[PDB]
Amino acid sequence: LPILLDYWPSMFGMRARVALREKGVEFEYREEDFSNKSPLLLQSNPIHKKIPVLVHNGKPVCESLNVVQYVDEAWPEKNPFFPSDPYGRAQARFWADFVDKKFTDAQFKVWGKKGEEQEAGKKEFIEAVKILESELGDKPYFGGDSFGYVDISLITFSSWFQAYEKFGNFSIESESPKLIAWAKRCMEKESVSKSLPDSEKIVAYAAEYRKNNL
Amino acid sequence: LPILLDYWPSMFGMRARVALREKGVEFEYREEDFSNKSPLLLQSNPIHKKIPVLVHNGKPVCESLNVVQYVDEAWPEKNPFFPSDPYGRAQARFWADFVDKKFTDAQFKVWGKKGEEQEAGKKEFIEAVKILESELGDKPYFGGDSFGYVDISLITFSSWFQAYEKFGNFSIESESPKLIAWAKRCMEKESVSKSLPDSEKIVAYAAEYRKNNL
Ligand SMILES: N[C@@H](CCC(=O)N[C@@H](CS)C(=O)NCC(=O)O)C(=O)O
Ligand SMILES: N[C@@H](CCC(=O)N[C@@H](CS)C(=O)NCC(=O)O)C(=O)O
Repeated sequence: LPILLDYWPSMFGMRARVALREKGVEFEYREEDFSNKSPLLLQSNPIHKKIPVLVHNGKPVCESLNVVQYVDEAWPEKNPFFPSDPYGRAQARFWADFVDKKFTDAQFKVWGKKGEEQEAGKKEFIEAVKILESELGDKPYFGGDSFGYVDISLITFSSWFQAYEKFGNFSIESESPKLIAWAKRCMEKESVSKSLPDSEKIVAYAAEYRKNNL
Repeated sequence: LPILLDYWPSMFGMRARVALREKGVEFEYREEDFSNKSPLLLQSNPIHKKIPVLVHNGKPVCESLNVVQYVDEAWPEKNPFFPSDPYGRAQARFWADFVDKKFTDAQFKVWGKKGEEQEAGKKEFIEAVKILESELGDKPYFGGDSFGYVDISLITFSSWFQAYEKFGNFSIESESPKLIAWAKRCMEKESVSKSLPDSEKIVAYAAEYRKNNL
């Protein structure tokens, strides 16, 4: 089977878990110890030494959105992640990029920082969530009538929402109610619920990080 | 025609110029004033307000690699930017991402910083250029036998090489001779030479930046 090198609380690795399950692709999950990275990880991703890595037919695919796109292309005959047209595909790439940049940067400040930087992060997080709310609009998914690439890129972060709300001491639903409705909607899918760890475990993880580093 | 909103010394906008010319696509170039951004730019890219933006059949495409991919998909019948197989496409995406991250970060430190940060940037730049040298190997292009996506992603920075060498006071050819041979090889293409400004103009631009900010 394809081998997925991963780390359980990673919102990035989770994207690969969701992608593979949404395709119905069977895979072997391997938990990496960053203090003791496997020979296969170091051989497969020598530049970044990061997860996720998908090893498929002897070839490594690195970077989580790259892996998601690879899964779409390697198993293209069912559950397409993208619309068929160039513009819709560019839209999907744009919004996943926005998640990888602005949203990712803001959320890390919320659970990973304290003081003024955390407060700044919380403001930036709320701005990002309002922008995403506006893009979703009244559609069931970012991909429209069907769950697709942008949904995969963002839904993994919903496992961290409890942690965001705890250390940011706020309610995401108050800021972006349709986004929260969307997260709940996606959680009805086995591809999502089986891929995302319990949010209480993520809280414990974030709590430990703050204890050790702040 | 498709409208390209751009800024002449931008290594990112240049990617769109190169992509369109490599496809033989006629376009209208518009020079944006960042102090006075056009209504079309603000309407087209309200989130980032950055160039390049390609406006095509009434629809805006934002982010330079996104634009390059869009050009490949919208004009797919000739000069393909990617190999046909999923793995080769994932490789191409990975390496363009490496250029957008590690290389882009390092080069900015070389021309945009002074002191220890510039010295760090110069070390990181040389590391990046050696990594890219290794990936290119003895192939004529990053895309292999033909100029492709990764070549487009990186070749625009060669217009900045003179500036890197000036403010970093060093020789890129000493560190990565095959990479320099590759840059010269690409400059033989009209799609590249017509898209890249004279490196002496870029030097003047960088010099002005350092005068005003360091
Ligand atoms: N841009 C990467 C980010 C992946 C990433 O940051 N992975 C983290 C875990 S969440 C990692 O592997 N860290 C390895 C380390 O700490 O050395 C992607 O989207 O795959
Ligand atoms: N990630 C973007 C970067 C583009 C970018 O940074 N563009 C700069 C010019 S090089 C810009 O538009 N700056 C606008 C501003 O300074 O407000 C891409 O690849 O398109």
